[PDB]
Amino acid sequence: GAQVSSQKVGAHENSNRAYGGSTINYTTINYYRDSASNAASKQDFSQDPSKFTEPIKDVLIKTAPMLN
Amino acid sequence: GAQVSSQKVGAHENSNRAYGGSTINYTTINYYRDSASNAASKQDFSQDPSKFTEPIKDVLIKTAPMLN
Amino acid sequence: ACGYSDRVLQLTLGNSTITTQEAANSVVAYGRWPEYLRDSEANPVDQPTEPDVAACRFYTLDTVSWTKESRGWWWKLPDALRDMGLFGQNMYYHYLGRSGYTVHVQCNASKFHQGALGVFAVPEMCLAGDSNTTTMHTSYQNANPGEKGGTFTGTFTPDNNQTSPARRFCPVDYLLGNGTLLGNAFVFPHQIINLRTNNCATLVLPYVNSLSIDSMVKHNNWGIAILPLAPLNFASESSPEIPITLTIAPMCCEFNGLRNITLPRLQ
Amino acid sequence: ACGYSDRVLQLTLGNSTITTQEAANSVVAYGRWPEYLRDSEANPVDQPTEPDVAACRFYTLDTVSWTKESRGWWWKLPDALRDMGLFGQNMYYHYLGRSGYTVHVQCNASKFHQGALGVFAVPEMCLAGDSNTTTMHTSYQNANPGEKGGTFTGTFTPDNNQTSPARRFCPVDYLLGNGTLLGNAFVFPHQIINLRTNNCATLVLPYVNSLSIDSMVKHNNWGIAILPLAPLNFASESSPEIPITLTIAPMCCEFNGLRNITLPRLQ
Amino acid sequence: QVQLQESGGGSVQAGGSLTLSCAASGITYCMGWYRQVRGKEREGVAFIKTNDGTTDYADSVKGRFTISQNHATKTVYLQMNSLKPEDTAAYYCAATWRWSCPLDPEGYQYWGQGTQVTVSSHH
Amino acid sequence: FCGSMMATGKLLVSYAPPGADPPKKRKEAMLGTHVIWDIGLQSSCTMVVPWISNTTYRQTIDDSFTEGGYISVFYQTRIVVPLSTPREMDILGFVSACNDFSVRLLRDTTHIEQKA
Amino acid sequence: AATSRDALPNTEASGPTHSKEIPALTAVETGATNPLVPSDTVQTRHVVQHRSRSESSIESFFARGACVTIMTVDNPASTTNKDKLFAVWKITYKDTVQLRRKLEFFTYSRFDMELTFVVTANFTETNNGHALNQVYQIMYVPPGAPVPEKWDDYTWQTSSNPSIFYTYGTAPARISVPYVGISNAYSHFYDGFSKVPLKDQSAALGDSLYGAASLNDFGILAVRVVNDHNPTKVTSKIRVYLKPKHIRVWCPRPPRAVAYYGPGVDYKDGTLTPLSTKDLTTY
Amino acid sequence: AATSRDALPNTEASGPTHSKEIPALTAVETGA
Ligand SMILES: CCCCCCCCCCCCCCCC(=O)O
Repeated sequence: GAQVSSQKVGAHENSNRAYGGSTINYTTINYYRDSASNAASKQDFSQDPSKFTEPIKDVLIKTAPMLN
Repeated sequence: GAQVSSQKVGAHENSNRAYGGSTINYTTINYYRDSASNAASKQDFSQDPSKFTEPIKDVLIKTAPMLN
Repeated sequence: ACGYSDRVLQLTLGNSTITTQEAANSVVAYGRWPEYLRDSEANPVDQPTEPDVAACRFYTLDTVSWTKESRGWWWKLPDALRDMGLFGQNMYYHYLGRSGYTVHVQCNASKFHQGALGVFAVPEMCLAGDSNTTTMHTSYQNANPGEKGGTFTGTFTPDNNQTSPARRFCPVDYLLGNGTLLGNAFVFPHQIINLRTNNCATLVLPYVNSLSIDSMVKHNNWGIAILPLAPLNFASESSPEIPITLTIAPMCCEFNGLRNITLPRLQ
Repeated sequence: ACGYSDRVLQLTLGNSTITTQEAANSVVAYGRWPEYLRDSEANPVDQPTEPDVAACRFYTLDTVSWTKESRGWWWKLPDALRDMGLFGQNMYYHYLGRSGYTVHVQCNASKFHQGALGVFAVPEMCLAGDSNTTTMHTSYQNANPGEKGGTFTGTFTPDNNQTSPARRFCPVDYLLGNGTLLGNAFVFPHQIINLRTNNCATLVLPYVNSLSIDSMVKHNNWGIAILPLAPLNFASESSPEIPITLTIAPMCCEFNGLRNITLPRLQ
Repeated sequence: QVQLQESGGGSVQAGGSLTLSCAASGITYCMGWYRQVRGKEREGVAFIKTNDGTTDYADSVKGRFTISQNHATKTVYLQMNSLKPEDTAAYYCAATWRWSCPLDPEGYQYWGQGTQVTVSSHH
Repeated sequence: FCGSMMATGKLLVSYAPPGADPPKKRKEAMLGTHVIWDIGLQSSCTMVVPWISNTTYRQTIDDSFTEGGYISVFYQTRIVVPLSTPREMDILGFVSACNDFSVRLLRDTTHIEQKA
Repeated sequence: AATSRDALPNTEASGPTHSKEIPALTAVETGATNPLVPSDTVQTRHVVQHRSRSESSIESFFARGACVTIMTVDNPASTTNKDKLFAVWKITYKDTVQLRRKLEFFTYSRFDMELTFVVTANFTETNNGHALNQVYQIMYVPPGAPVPEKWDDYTWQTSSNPSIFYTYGTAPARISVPYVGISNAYSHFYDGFSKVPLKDQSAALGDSLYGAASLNDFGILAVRVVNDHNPTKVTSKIRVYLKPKHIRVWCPRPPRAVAYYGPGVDYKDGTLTPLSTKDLTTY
Repeated sequence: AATSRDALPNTEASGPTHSKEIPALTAVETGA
């Protein structure tokens, strides 16, 4: 039960007949029973900075007057 | 003839695009001929403490009088 | 259209109501709004008393004065409201409790006054001690000043009496009292009462901790620190003065573990 | 079948539980059981705080002694429980409040003891004054003895000090303290702890008054009067003694009108 | 494997107050539970937990002494006030991680060298 | 309850959460989680201390942050006996856990030691 | 839907303007940070952006292993007056600075700890003495468990204590430990007291240290040299490298400005000057 | 069917009571 995932290719080797071009994937197999023991996936999300940027109750429209 | 089993995820990595989210499984392959040599599965059962708690012949109903 | 302005607002909880005509809207901390503990995230087993209105009402703590030579102010929750009606009572009567708030810092002046007050809300506002001889030794009596609150200072003063120390916080304003830069404090939910604009502040802070429900007397959740960003200057007067008032109201409060009354040594 | 006996009972409210093996079942007064005020019969307008568990729990008031020469005892509600945890607090914190109860008078002896105690529940138990000089003049301090309770007497004693009277109730047992015949008191919800039979008493009394919701500090709803029907005799001992304990628990309690704390002159 | 040192100890008069310092090696509080056991021979005075609070004092001295923790310097003190001739004893400091045993002198593993304090009967 | 058949009584075994005065009077223990117990044909009773704690698990040691509380038994009336009966008797206690009791992080105990 | 390795918002072409729209105008009194992108204050060309925030993801930021502690031990001669020094250390990140400061940007967290042990050794006496490859034991004593008293007592028998036998000169020792927190998240800061001073008690009995708790108590590590006494004293250092993996955090705080002093939030005097001199009207 | 890593019995909401049921009463003489 392997885990094959994709890589974000950086320096593409003058190849598309193996490397660079065609999507490069990597395999990952868990060897231990504990989740702790697992490797760090790194395929983490990203969110909107709004729970910091706009902590406001009403909705902000960046073109209208802030205080009305 | 591998043995792929599930793990009880603890700290879920900000992922569900690989880790944390989607069920994390591990592979297990036996390398020796003897059962002794096998790893400890840990996926053990659990039973009702009744063969200790209620070693009584008659049936106990927790709302009625014990001695009738 | 019908006059719905961001400065004109009305808050109401229980039997108390706050109105304001010069606001900068309101800040819902971290995007969360108060709610009761979810059966999912629940911890203890007993039945939870939800006082609601009885505890969920605006309480005006004592009022302080803001002059030129003021360095700052600091309040703790649920500390400050340990002497407030029912919320105060039920608190002492339990071992575990979670509570949200709605800090409504009021502070008005005139069109002729100027300056700014930074009303910050630091979750787990841990302030520093006063001596370089014994760290983490500030006593409880000074840690929970209550509704009178604690005050910031503009210079660090070490306590040299090892016979019987002071055991209090000596927070230097430019370091928020915790040794970081005040200019970065604009990461915690906050509002700036810049005289010209608005005349109040509003920050609804939900229950944050690492625990689902925790002890109130022992642990303080949110810290209210008000420090002057811009100095108070008026006309050509050497000693201007306007008062500052805060009225924090608990929200979505509940309590678990009814025991005998707690009587803490406060002095 | 599975042992469901009328003497074996378990009461539970909040974080308190009473168990008994010698009961005479329980008495649901006038056939009514506690409930909260119905929107139909509602009076005030504000939001009602229903403390529930916080206030709805068994409180053991102080214990008294029952010997041969005992004439009787009397308790008022919500008086007695004016010093009981949260129920006590919330009470002082309001102007209006309704509350039910569950008086669990306990009193055990042995197979070798004999006698009977009449535990009566008089709705609006109005007792008489001590002087033939000034009627209706009993002061509040004696009217609300609290958890220590008041005691009956076997002979009327008029107060002759007009300089500074006693201003207390002088209730003569055979007259229930109100001038009627005790033998007729068996009209109010009641139970008789006749030693041989049971060893406790139980009377759930619902909220009765002429009003839907009324002031607690000012007005007392139910009166608990315990007088000896049959004298306590033991073996061939001249001075037998067994203790009497009561644990009344509020039910379906609510409060309206949150104000500042009431501090009544009790002495 | 901590190493204790008894410093800040000496002669004084009766009625006064003196402070005692107890710096330690390491990785100090890591062996945990610092103490103050006086007596010419062996007898406790103050006990303290490296974590939490967590004070306690010998009934014989209760309400006149205080043991404090300076985790930064790695020094444990002892403020002795209202001294009286019976306070002239051989002061030491101790430790054992075992989160308990504060009522047994031989339960310890670590000991320092000591410092003689004298409450001189001047008055 | 381990006293004669002709002996009776009622007791108040109690449990109060920690972080306050340890109760030394019935009146205070009475203000907490308790189970009023009657002595009779059913000789034994059971008070259930439900889990009411700040953390999700408490330290198995003497620590304050994760302190447990106070369990106390008090007379609700008293013990009543007739003539020709022993005025003193004994009561045994039995502690156990409820189905939701769990543990974690295995370690070595201190209740035994091999010296030399 | 948005992951770490995704391309940031593409800049859109914007031209001249004269409208009733006011991007540039805000009022930080609202607490809200005005969201202004390039195509607002200036005319920008269309840019197919390629930069991703991959390396700035929570996991990535703490993706390095830090040095938490240095534990000293030795193996002195059988004839020495002193006892064979074995190390005991209270498990915490705080002892150093770096790893701590990084963990300070947040109020709370959950992370499976991964440990590394790069041990080193050396002789000490001016003797051409010999020492065979030494064996090392790393023993995890949880809170309130038998902490060793000698280098050779029943404790190390560890029938239940997870230990690590490291053979000097091999690929460094490593173990992984999940979220052992007593809470839901480990509190890097804690406003409070483990005890509450009471009134019918004494100031001594209800005194507690501010800022601490059981939260940050997990146990201690005990390290020794399993080999017996050898004719030549050989000292040894145990470096522990901790790396948080699979991490989450809650509620930001500003980083530690001034130099550290103790495990508390406290600060010493003379170190209260974080900045330097620089003119207001000079670049 | 029940394994090691399974969640323990869920606590159910319970309210006021006055019945002929006696949970609190036992008699350890039964061994049970
Ligand atoms: C074989 C070695 C086993 C090690 C066992 C793990 C010890 C736990 C250490 C956890 C350190 C995390 C610090 C967080 C403290 C906090 O912020 O509350």
